[PDB]
Amino acid sequence: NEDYARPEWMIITVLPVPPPQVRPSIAMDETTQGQDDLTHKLSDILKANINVQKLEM
Amino acid sequence: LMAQVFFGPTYYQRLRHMVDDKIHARARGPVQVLTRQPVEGRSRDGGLR
RNA sequence: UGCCUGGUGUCUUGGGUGU
Repeated sequence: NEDYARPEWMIITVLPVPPPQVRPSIAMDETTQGQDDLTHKLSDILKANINVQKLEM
Repeated sequence: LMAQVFFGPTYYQRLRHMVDDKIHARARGPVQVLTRQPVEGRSRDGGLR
């Protein structure tokens, strides 16, 4: 569909970052809280993006 | 009684399942952080599915 | 006049209960 599903949109060029409501953090104990799995995966993705940008230039 | 009754001693044993350890009710209470639905468990004042 | 408190992990696993 030209308006809604264009074929080139199947390739990701910009990634949407969900709000913390989607990936809430949990307090494992009284002091240390735990980052969610999605948060760690997004951190890894962003590190890889930074690495690619640094290497390219 | 018009009917005679079978009558005698028998060995009975009390099992761990008592009603006061199973009765549970909930009007409102804690909810999960991710889904904002009632938590699971009688010990946590949870809801029924 | 000294004045009262609501806020509860998560993920696995195991053993059970009623059909």
